[PDB]
Amino acid sequence: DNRHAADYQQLRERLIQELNLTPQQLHEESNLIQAGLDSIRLMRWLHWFRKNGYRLTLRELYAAPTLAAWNQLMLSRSPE
Repeated sequence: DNRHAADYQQLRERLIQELNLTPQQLHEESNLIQAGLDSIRLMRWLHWFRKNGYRLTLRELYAAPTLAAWNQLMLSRSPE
């Protein structure tokens, strides 16, 4: 189904597990900062993304810290 966006699945799992949240509590459009994910974690996640070959910058993820938008940001700016 998803392509580069399949990498997002590992993120989706990790966030749920890091925030001590559940898939029905941490929904993907839910703001991660508002869910307990600080800006350190946020940037740390970019250390994941850029290292996975994602040409994302901090501001873009920072403006909309949500799995939903990030999913879009993963796929819609990568070669697919």
